[PDB]
Amino acid sequence: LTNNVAFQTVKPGNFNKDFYDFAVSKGFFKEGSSVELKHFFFAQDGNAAISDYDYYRYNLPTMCDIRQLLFVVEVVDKYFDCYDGGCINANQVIVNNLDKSAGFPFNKWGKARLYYDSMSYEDQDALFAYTKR
Amino acid sequence: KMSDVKCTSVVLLSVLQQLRVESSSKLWAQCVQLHNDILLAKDTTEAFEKMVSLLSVLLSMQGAVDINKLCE
Amino acid sequence: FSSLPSYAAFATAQEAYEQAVANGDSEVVLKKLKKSLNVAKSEFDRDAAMQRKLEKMADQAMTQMYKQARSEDKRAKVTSAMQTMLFTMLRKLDNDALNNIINNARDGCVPLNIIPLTTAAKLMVVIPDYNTYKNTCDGTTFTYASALWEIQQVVDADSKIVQLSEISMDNSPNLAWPLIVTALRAN
Amino acid sequence: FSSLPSYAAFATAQEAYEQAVANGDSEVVLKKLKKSLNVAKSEFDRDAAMQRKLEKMADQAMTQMYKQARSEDKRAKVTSAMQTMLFTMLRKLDNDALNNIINNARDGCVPLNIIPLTTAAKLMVVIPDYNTYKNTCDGTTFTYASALWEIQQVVDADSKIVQLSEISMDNSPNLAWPLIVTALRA
Amino acid sequence: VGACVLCNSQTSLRCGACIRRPFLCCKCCYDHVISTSHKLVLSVNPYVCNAPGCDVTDVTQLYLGGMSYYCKSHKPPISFPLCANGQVFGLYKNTCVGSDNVTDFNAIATCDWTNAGDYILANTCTERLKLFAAETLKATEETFKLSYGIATVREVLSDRELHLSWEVGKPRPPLNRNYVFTGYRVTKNSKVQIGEYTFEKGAVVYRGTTTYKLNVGDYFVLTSHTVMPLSAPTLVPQEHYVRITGLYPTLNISDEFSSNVANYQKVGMQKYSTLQGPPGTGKSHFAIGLALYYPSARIVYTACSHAAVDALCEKALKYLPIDKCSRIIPAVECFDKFKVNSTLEQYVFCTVNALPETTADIVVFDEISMATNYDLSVVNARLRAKHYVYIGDPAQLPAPRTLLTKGTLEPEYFNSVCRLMKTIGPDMFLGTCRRCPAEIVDTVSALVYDNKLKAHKDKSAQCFKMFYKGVITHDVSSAINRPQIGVVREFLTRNPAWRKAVFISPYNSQNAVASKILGLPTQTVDSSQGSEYDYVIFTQTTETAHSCNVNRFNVAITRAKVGILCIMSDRDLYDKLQFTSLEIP
Ligand SMILES: [Zn+2]
Ligand SMILES: [Zn+2]
Ligand SMILES: [Zn+2]
Ligand SMILES: [Zn+2]
Repeated sequence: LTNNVAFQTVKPGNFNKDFYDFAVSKGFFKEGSSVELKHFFFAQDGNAAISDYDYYRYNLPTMCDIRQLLFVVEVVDKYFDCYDGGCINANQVIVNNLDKSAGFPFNKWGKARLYYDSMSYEDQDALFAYTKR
Repeated sequence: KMSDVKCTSVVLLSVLQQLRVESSSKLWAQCVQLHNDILLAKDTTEAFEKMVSLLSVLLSMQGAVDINKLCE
Repeated sequence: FSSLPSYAAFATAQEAYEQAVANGDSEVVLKKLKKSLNVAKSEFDRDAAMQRKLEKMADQAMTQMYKQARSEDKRAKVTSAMQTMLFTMLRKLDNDALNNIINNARDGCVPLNIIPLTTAAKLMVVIPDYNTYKNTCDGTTFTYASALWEIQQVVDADSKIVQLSEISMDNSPNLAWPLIVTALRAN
Repeated sequence: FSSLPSYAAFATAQEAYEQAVANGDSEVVLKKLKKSLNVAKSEFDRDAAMQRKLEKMADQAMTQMYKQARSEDKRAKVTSAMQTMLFTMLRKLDNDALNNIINNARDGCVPLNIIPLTTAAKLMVVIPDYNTYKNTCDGTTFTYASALWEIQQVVDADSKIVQLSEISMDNSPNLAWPLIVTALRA
Repeated sequence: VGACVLCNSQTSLRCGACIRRPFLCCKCCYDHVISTSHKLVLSVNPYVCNAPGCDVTDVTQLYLGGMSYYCKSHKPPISFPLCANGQVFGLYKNTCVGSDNVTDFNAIATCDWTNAGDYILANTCTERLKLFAAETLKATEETFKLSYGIATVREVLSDRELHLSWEVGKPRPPLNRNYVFTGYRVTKNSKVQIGEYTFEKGAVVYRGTTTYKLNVGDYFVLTSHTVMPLSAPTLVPQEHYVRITGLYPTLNISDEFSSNVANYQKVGMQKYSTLQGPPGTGKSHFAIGLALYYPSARIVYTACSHAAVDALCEKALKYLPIDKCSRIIPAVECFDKFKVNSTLEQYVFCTVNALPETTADIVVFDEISMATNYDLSVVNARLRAKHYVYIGDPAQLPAPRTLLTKGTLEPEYFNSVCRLMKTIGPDMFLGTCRRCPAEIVDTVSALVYDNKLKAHKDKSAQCFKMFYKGVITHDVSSAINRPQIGVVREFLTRNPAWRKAVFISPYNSQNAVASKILGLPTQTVDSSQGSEYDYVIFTQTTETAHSCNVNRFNVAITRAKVGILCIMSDRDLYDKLQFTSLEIP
């Protein structure tokens, strides 16, 4: 889309020295201790996400045994019998957080709150009915 | 004692990153490799020389005033 | 709550109360005096409790329709932004090399992934190492997508210019090496 | 809730009711001294309620604000606090290999590239004067980063070569002084 | 969070309408809002009603509730007003002393800097209020510079002459060297600097620092810069010693430098020394003399303008080792014979607004008369030194005050150093004047130098004065006296040897007219300071306070080394002038 590619880095993470000094004063983090630091903030160089796409490289086209798959799907459907579901109107939707990003285009103009106020319930229902055909 | 080395490596990479080191791709790559590998070490006899290699990076610039900041 | 009519009734009942209390007539006379104020304290009650609870709902209404107006202005702003973005990105379409390939379709439908392949006028290759540079982007002109492209600009990871003479085998370790080479479709 | 006037009103009412109870006066008269007494708590246990809520609004308003005077001040001084903390921990570490280069860099000797760990790679150091040249280099050896490095090259700041025996004290000014020295790990 | 300007008590309340946003303690802030028009209170967040669509910004109408600030109309039931009990609720409320009188701070923070009284309060108040006054005066000047309109090059008639179209609805700045513009090149979506320029009436005659080929589109605006806060005082505390402290005088000195040896020792006897130097007395000779007198001392030479510090470098190059000297230049063509941007060198030369953070054995202030309390405070915040040497002259010109319209600024109000030496007297004084002949020296000694200025030369018999009112004409921002110029023209015909003289006048328009009529080089009195010529011709051109400035007139007629001609309009200064008088031809 742009004339230049972008390289994204990851920051090393901050250190809370006072807590570590308090813990060390309490006889923690000695040699030969059953507890030790194993969780940290790891930093990354410029090529990080484009290195994660070569992990989506792992997906392969697979043909499944159709008869066994059909029987298995019929059996699996019985673990979801106690539940209920269906479509609801735009009135009944419950959104947890309205301060999250709306995506590729649309992040250049606001958060998800802006696009949920702007459109009324009728517009949302019209979009949903459009998506059905 | 290895915890001391890991924590000071974290602090050194933090100050290096905030000195705008990551504006040079390969230097930042080498610093990140050293910092990530020090955190994964299991003996104090390799973390120390990787730590000294990582400190030689900061001792090469001219943004950190050293004589003043080792006021003791 | 002072400009209410019941304040006058309360005040006049209290004035008569204090006047006759200083006079001090009798209980048989002050009974009506101390009952009239006892019902006047009950009137001002009603109407003063019928008023100060409407100032809250009026304030809430003003705030709510303030908020709705703000939302309706933001909607117009985002509408204009989206429409102008569409109209400015349409103007790069190169509307002559795309019309020809569209008109050759049996139905007019063509896959999206072949639109930039046969119409776009700029190519940007990303090169991880010198060996991959040798097989793909060698020389000042190369070929890709059954077309011939000619190099114009090369940059490194730091977005600084690199001349084509610096990309050697022995000088490779001194380069940031996601090299971005941009070129134009030649004719 | 003691420094209020309707406190004095409540105190007068309490004294009057105490007198009424200790005297055993009447049945309706003490009801008058409890009529204007239990109401005295209706303009006391009220006006001493909004104000008592107001005070806790205060102590905790003064709190959501010291910690913003603090939050917005702490993220505005990162560049010195981080550095001072770094050097405090580095001094506390007490390692000879780190301390050697710390002192060399505080006075004269900064390297021009990452110190290599392999026994092959090249190291380029900047020597500013002869005084450091005495402390570090002795003949054809170079002790730096608690390791031994053999010199293969020394060139002045004007990019001209220099040999390893001329360097002395009689050609004291006959040498440019920002000498650079190339060495290989032994 | 900061410190109350009147109490030093820790505070976070800043007067919101007050331009420099000073920290004011709760009592101080309460008095400042109740006694002035300042009603905005700035704290960590503003004490502004956070209700939607409200404009209430006065703290005396605000109530704190829940977790926010509201106006009375929008407030919740439970709250206490932000402004009550003679103080404003905020940080550090308990730790608060207050001030008995807030009049001086109110006067400074409310003045428009157009009256001499504002400057007298600014230079006679407390040190902290002195600093605040300097900050607000410089900020007011910076904003007033923005009040002038944009001048755009419509037509390039020729070289050194332009045609300018000015912005509508905004005033046009006066066209003199005191108004330094800057060009801007029109680009696709932005603007780029093309240098600094000065303008004068023609069309308009322009003199840019860097020559260019500007065309239609370029525009000029007076460059403004951010006004920094002050922390350090205008003067460090005075300390008197029994010996020379932190310095080692040399055992071998030359007779060029012997006269100031006693003054060089006094520099070592006190923390700071104030030095007054008459015209042609060797102010550069002295200050560079402190360098060789104390060879091992590290000395930083500082001055307000690029010109003086370069002249110090020129005299330093004559007497000081070139390898131990450094000229600091910010990222204007200046001295370029020393190494550039070497802070740690023994001898450091730089201006006020570009000095680095460093320490030195001695710090030399030159040209202190053009210095303000702002420049005094800034360097002291930048340089910490064992000894401090202020060189300047009260009888010379100050830094121009553009906003000043009412009254005249006496030398004892230019800055803190000028105030002391005008009251307690200069710490040292050089009594020998080497440039002008005795007649100018005797005239200027009585006028401004308490008859303390002695001459080195004898009477030259070429100092000539004439009383001639002439006819005074006014253009947009200056004055012209053509008959006064015509008298000079008649003088030149009868005295052809006077055509090597330099024409000086307090007005640029007078210089512009005289340049085309007489052909002599022209200089304004303000720009003539620090120069010298063999002969000069001076035309007062008016009797205004600008022309009758006893500091300016001291500067005006003292640029001549041999002879002088003064065509005078003011009778008072004419009588004071001990020159040979003429009759009008
Ligand atoms: Zn459905
Ligand atoms: Zn103010
Ligand atoms: Zn105060
Ligand atoms: Zn409001």
